[PDB]
Amino acid sequence: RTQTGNNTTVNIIISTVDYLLRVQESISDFYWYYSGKDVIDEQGQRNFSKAIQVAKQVFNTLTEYIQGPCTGNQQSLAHSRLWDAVVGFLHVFAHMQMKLSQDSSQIELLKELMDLQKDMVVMLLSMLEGNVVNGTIGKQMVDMLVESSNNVEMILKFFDMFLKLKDLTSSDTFKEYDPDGKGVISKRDFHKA
Amino acid sequence: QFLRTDDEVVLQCTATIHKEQQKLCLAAEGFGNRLCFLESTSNSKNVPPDLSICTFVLEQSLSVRALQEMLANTFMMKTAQGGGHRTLLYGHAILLRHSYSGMYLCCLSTSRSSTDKLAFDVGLQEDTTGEACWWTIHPASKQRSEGEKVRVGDDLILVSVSSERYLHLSYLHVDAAFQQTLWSVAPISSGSEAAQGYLIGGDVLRLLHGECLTVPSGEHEQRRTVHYEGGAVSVHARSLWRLETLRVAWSGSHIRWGQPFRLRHVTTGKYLSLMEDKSLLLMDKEKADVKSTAFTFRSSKEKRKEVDGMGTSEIKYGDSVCFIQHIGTGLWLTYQSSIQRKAIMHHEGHMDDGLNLSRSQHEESRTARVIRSTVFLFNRFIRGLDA
Amino acid sequence: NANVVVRLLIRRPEGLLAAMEEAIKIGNAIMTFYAALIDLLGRCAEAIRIRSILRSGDLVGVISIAFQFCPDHKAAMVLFLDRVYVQDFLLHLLGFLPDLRAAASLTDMALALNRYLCTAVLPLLPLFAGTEHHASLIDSLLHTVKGCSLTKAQRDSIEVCLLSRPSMMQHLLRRLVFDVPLLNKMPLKLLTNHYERCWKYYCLPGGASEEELHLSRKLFWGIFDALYEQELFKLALPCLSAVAGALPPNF
Repeated sequence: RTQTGNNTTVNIIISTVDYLLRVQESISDFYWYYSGKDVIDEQGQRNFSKAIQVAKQVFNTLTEYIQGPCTGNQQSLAHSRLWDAVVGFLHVFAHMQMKLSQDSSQIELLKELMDLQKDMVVMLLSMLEGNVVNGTIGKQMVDMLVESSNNVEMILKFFDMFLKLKDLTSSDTFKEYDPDGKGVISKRDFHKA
Repeated sequence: QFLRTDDEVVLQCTATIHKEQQKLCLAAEGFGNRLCFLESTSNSKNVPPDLSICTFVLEQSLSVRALQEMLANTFMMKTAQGGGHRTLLYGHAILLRHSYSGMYLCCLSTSRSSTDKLAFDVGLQEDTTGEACWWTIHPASKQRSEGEKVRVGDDLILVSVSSERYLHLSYLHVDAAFQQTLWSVAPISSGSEAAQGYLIGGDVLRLLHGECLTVPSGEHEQRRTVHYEGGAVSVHARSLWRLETLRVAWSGSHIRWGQPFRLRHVTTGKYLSLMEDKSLLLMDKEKADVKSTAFTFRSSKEKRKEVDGMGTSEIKYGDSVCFIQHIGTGLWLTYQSSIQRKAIMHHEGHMDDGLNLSRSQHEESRTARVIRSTVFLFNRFIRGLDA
Repeated sequence: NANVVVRLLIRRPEGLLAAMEEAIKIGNAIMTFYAALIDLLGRCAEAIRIRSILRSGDLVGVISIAFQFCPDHKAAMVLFLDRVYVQDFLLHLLGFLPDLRAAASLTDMALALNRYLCTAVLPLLPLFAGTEHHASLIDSLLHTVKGCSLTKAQRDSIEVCLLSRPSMMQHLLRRLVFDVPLLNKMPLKLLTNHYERCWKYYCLPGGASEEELHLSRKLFWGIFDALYEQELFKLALPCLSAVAGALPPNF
């Protein structure tokens, strides 16, 4: 955070916050490029997965930056400018998930971005603890999550419709509805039940 | 602290005309002029400029790729697209709207200047369709970044998206050249702004007795007398009053007590010029000094300075009574005595100063400034054909 | 690269056009410099949104170099006007009048003459000036009657003749008949083989000078009694005789 002993201070955490911000902005740019064509090409796959690995590594740093709950680092990064990139990644998540789900071959990159979401909320949960009761950090958490709150609809629809997917596909009129008891169910009859 | 949707601001230059900071702001005319022009605020003490023909509303804020996606859909604007209120970052593309007209800022294809070739001019079209009404924002400071928040008070650069030209300060004109020009953004009225039934600076409104404060009708003097009148003169046009403070920034804040009040009468365009040597009178724009006409309001008859925000919702409309104190004289508006009841600025006033205050509506002002726009056009017409 | 360069040049170009047309008397490097500028800017075809900025009133330079050291400048202007930007406004510029004038004047001229052959391929995309243009084209083809580039010139000439009105085309066909019957040299032979196809196109719609056309057909049959390129010209001369049938149905 500071290097007390040296003359000129260097706050290396704010620099890599800015680096994540630039990474996020260019990931958003990649999204706007593929936002129209929507059949994602293998070169864009192979490039963008590597970019997701980059983002995963830097979120792993940001976890282990504040994984020890040292409060000066909390006060620094909570004040810091990363919160735009939070909202931007959430936008990226919600708007990628749709076409990643709708396409067969894109499940690998869906696994990648899924994993990035996992590390995203790991980092958020890590920095989301140091609260007496409310905290100005807690204020800012809730406020910018509410500022995010359009795409949250999409990710919760995504989660519940892949969740009670798994729940209802053992229910009353599925498991016997196939003749084999195996899942050779016709998809229109699947829609119907 | 920053800028979002509906944060209505101004765009003002500080030209160095003869090595003096000519703080001229951009005047959007409309309703008789598709162009734009400038408006000085240097002699704001004595030649008070208008605010209402100068402001713009931050309508929308999107990235380049999102805008080109909107262009790819050749309404509903993708349901916002964006926020929320979409807090401004540099490199966003924006829509601006002259709030009085309903026009939108566009680049021209014409050559209505010098010209000084292929570098276009400034227009105010109707509809945001096409590319002409979109504006990239760039920091005019390498110290500050693109992608971070647009601060209060940033001299920056605005470039088109259709013509992709630098919005330049010509000579005194404004054009889409290839050369840059700083542009100041001051939070006038923002945001949101603020709640209804509240006295907001920079607002056209009436002036009720409890009966109004009237001007003489058509064919009068140049209408310079000031009287009371009862009845439906509220519904009549000439009972309208626009407030101005001495504040340029945060001029569209709330109206709190004891602050300056530059009473521009609407339908004349004139000012409520207290010449307390004689009485409460009416004079033009170039007359209007501070100590000539700027007033302060007290809650009582007996008798702050500055906040850099909206301020408190100080005075309502219904259960609210103000009392008019001039700064330089301390007078108080009472009357004297076919209701042509002459109102005077007096050291004491009666109990008959219990003014009630009512606002106006949008279409009322949309008629009102159009009225004298028409008048000052056809006075030129009359004088030219009399010549 | 077009987009990047054009944006950086709108940033600093550094009136230039009007006073650029001055120093022909006077130093040639600035003239060729602005020629290089317009040649560079002519190398670019959304992109339409900056094609507007390409489009952002150079016809002063176009007309000023359309007829007036020289041959690089008008070629650069031709490239610019062709790439950035009907047919009668296009033929308003009649540029090639001085070229077809000084064509037969037998080395900067020798540069410009085989230079502006490929220029004349770019206008391949009913009054008297069209007839004078066809006459000047026949005169420059007579200056061609280099040679491999003159083959492209003759293909452009045949295409411009087949573009059309037909009365001005017949006024030019008067000159074609009065010239080609003498050489029946190989360039005029292929030119008459093309004019036979033009008369075959205008035969059924066009059915004084028809008697001259019949006399030219009989003269071509008589010159065909003298027996290559003349073999193909005589093969198309059957189309000339059929066009005489269906149409009537160096100086």
